[PDB]
Amino acid sequence: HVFKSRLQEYAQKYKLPTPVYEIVKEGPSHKSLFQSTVILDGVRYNSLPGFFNRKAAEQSAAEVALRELAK
RNA sequence: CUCGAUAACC
RNA sequence: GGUUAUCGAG
Repeated sequence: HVFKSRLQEYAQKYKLPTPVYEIVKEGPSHKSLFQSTVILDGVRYNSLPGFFNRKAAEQSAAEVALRELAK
């Protein structure tokens, strides 16, 4: 519920462009499923897939992003 | 608010 | 033509 921003903030602290998000929507329009990939510093990071709304997609990808940034 | 579905029933 | 309910989206 808070990664999307931690990263946005990383973008500031390092001048970098604001995170581009990418939604893979797929399934019955009601049982829609989402996967996401952030592309910060033109670098792709994949969310764990099958989220039920867009945001939980983005968050998974942000939460992932930051996982590799601590490194 | 609008648009995209699905189940159900008359 | 409806209706009740249920979900996602800008």
